[PDB]
Amino acid sequence: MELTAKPRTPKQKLDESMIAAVAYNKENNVSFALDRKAFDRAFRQQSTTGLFDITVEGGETFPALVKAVQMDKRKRAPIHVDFYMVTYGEPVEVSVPVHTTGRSQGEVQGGLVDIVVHNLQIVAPGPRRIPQELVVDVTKMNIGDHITAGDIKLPEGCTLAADPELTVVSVLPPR
Amino acid sequence: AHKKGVGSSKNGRDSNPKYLGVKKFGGEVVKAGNILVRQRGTKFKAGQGVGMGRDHTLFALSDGKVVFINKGKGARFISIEAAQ
Amino acid sequence: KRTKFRKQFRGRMTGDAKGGDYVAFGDYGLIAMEPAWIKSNQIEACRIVMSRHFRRGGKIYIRIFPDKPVTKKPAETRMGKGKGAVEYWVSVVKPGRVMFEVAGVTEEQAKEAFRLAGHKLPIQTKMVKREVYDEA
Amino acid sequence: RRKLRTRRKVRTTTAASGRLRLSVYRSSKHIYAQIIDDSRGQTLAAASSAALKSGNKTDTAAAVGKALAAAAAEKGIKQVVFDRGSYKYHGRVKALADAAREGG
Amino acid sequence: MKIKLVRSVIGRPGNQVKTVQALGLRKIGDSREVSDTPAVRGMVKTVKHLLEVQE
RNA sequence: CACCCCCGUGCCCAUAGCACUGUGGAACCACCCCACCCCAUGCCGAACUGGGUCGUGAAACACAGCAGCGCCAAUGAUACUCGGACCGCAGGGUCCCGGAAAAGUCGGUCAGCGCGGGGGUU
RNA sequence: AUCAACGGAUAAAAGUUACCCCGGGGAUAACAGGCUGAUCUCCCCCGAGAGUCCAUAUCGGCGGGGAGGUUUGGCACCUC
RNA sequence: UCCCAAAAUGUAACGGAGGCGCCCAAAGGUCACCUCAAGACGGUUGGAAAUCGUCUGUAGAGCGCAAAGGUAGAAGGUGG
RNA sequence: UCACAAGGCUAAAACCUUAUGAAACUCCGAAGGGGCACGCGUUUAGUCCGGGAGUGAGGCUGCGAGAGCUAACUUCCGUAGCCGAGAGGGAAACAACCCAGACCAUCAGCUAAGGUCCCUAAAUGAUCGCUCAGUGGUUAAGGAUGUGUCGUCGCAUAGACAGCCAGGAGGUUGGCUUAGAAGCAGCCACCCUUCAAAGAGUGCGUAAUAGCUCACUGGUCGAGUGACGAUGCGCCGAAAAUGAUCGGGGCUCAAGUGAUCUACCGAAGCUAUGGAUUCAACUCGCGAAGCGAGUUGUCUG
Ligand SMILES: [Mg+2]
Ligand SMILES: [Mg+2]
Ligand SMILES: [Mg+2]
Ligand SMILES: [Mg+2]
Ligand SMILES: [Mg+2]
Ligand SMILES: [Mg+2]
Ligand SMILES: [Mg+2]
Repeated sequence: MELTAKPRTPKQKLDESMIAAVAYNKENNVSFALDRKAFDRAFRQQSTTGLFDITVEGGETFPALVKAVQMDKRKRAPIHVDFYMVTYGEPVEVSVPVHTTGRSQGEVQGGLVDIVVHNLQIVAPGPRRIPQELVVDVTKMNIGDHITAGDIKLPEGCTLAADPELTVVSVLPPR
Repeated sequence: AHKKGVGSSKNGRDSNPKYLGVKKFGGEVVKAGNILVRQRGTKFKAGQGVGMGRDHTLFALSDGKVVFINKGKGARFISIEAAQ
Repeated sequence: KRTKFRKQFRGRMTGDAKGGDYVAFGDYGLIAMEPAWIKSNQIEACRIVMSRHFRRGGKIYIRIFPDKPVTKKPAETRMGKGKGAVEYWVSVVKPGRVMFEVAGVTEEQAKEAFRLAGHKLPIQTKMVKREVYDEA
Repeated sequence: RRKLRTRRKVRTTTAASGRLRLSVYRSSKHIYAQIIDDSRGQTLAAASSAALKSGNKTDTAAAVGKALAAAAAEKGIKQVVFDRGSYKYHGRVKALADAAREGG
Repeated sequence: MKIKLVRSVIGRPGNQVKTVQALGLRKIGDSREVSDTPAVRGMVKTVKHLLEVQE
């Protein structure tokens, strides 16, 4: 991913295939402007549980993880991106996509797997030690089975930012 | 005479003349007696050389210059920083 | 449909969607491209359309609710006062607002149930997917 | 409660009166009877009890008041405003008043 | 700053007609040399569209 | 304002607050102690109030740690909008020019500044 | 002092006119026209289901989009 | 009184809501003192609430009435 | 505070995660608006006393609202402009919209809004494009291998998508359901063998069978072929009463339409030349105001 300019007036970029950007940590919070097309092909893969380096037109390489995106309401199209500069040793709370594996023994009788929490906030993970997903096996589940947060296998060192009695995956009855 | 009702329900005339608000502002010269605020409760409370009438009206005790102190809503004060 | 407790009457004004995400609750959604007043009966019409298509289960999220009361002309006049409490309830929908979202159904199954529900609506709509995680 | 200090302390209308205020700490037995200036964040006179209590602890009543009244003239002070912290103006503090009310 | 009235005051809000009066312009074409001070610069910005401004 | 601490009292009244945790007793302050009176409880020295220690620092307080919660909060961007100019039969929308949020994120914080009196550097 | 018609005409006051009269009003209604098109008339989208079977040979729940100006109106613009 | 009312004041409709035509000899003056609603847990007639007790508690209560502003350093509650 | 969506949970109320709506909700909160001081800087009104009035039916448009059906050339407030009381150009015609405020004279000149085929003033201009419907010169839901241009998945000379010859299973008339239900009136599943390959199965069919073909496989050709979407211009949807038409003629051999660039036309606007008026200051007549003349500025719907 290759950035270009950085003015306060976005009039120059708006007409072209460019999206406004920002990257911060606590020591450097510079202005930015990258390619729409290039950002999309990459972001669609990465999201909050992935990172890429941004080399601004002057030879300055920095690693950054996406914090928040803001798209147009009338369009689907993103109009601005908030990148957060990575430390190397200790990060923040990250939203991880909760996924499902194997057909349930509850989905058979007339049930359906309801992923109540689409993205999970996880305390103390580790930078570049961020899991790109969060797979949860559901074969053990019958109709009326609620899988809480304090029942999920996290990958080494990671802790949970949400309550342990809070429903993440449930098998739902018919009608 | 009917068995229905006295005054007919579901109305929409009724309202009242009414006034209110600030009269003299931050950086105005005032003579003694000059009303600087008309209000309901104690939006603004009295300060230096500022009195408070029966109807919470804020008036000048002594001539000078109106000064507003905004501590953060509720803690609102009008004062007179005497010119001399 | 209608609301349980209230005030009786209202007004009218418009400008671009305030509180409508993309992917909350469901996997696929149905978004407005035009502003309108969604009648209680049009939502009910859309719901039944989707519910019938997805025979058993129940995974339809109606993110819009009719809360605005609209009025009427008894038959003639104007030589009287403000009118008709009980005409119809409405949901002020502005472009961007997710009206409906489905779960536990395929891309193809959802494509259709929304294509059907679209024909019952007084505005143009667009079918959507995931990649919106704003604030939770 | 703590509402009683703030109560009398609020009813002590600072600059309108023109006068200076007289504070008292008779919650303990080391009464601080201070003369405090309104505008400036200053304490002018004052008379304690820790520095030689005269055997007495509650009977030191007039002693601290007399000490104060005398210290007032040494500075010039003649106009005052007494502030009974939370102290129901009756014994210990009622004496200190008369002790100063007759000493100037 | 060289100012010239290129557009009519008719149909324009009161204040804008009042500003063109303060600038000393009475006819379309009326040109005049002008002061470079916040107040005089402000008047000229307030009727910017009715005037042809040089430098 | 030599310096440490304490008791009073300010300006400032959450970047000052809470929670959790630790230090301080016989200088100061707190409980404590007894009360027949002064004085007091629509009942009860609980509180006011009087006489006083000891005993303790439990409780309260003061001080110190800490970023779990509160509180504070950018940059960017958007919403909205003064003025200029348009689109649509309409609900409604766009462009140019300044102005400019709210929420959120980065992050910042267990304050700062006076006056007086008391006790310490054995 | 419900002088409450609340700046209060007298201390003191209801009806009726198709037997009617005068001064005016298109400042204002009935007819008609006009603008509008809720209502009215018609047409179109979708396809639940009816049709042995098969949505569309016929028919079209709930809903949606228009056209027309022949209805009942709205409004009160020329014409009293 | 609130809303309409376009962040000054003002602003219409047979627009949307709702009160007043009195009351209080203390519900006034002043000086003292007091501090609320609710919830959890524990208990006599009881037991959904009540009278009691501790723990949370800007106020979620009260203010003779309608609503709005205001208010616990009291405008709330009690006495001389 | 009131309303409200999905789940947790508990004996519902509360509380928790997610998600909202508000004229009479607000932890917040503009742009703007108003008071005052200053004029740091341009302008030319203001106030106070007194004489004479007229007017107290407004109208339209944009914007902000209510009423109304988010109708009306509707009604009622706020706000800005014009008409009223406004001529002149433009909008075919046309109070109001766009431009512009007419002191008088000229067979002078420049512009504005608008315009530049002919009616009819002035480019049948210049460049790159688009649209062949007379769209331009009646609206929509919905519909479409219409053409122009950017994009997102995929199968592909290890030989595709289409045509052509051959084949298309056996369990098994999958079970259930039923008067039957056998790939095809409706639930559950979509597991297995043989293999170059064949889904307990797409559309038609008879009363269930059969039938007739597709999903998948090979041979011969030989090259790009297909599905979502975006967006420009166009197509269908598109029926009204006396005779038809975009003002007409007529235009694509653009006189349509997006972007750019000059040039010209065009008013009572600005200008040239002359001339009159209003007020004002600057000269002089006259014993004094006051009024003459006289320039210069200024004014005159
Ligand atoms: Mg905040
Ligand atoms: Mg501007
Ligand atoms: Mg504007
Ligand atoms: Mg228009
Ligand atoms: Mg802007
Ligand atoms: Mg008629
Ligand atoms: Mg439409």
